[PDB]
Amino acid sequence: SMSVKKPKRDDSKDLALCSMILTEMETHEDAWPFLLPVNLKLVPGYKKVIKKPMDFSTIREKLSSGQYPNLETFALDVRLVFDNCETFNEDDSDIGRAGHNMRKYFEKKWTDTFK
Repeated sequence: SMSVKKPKRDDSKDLALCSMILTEMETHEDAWPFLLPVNLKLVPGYKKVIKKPMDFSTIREKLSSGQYPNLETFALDVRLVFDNCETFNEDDSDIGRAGHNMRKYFEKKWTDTFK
């Protein structure tokens, strides 16, 4: 509360460490459904159904330009990418399985780097 603060967690490396995680996600062999924004002209149904599209290139640009206020807003966009994928793709599809694999990969890196 006013003039009463918990001890200061060092966040000075968070930007660099989120960048490194994002690099590892970008280079995973199952990243291909997620590298670029879904083409809303060529994929029927996407625009209406997926209210907040997100992809790794968009996260990379947001990260590089100071549009994440803290590491939690960064994790929320990564998770959005996989939540969108599960909303639109059957579990038993190449893209559906890709999304589950990447979400697992992310969550481990996130826990190991920050928890």
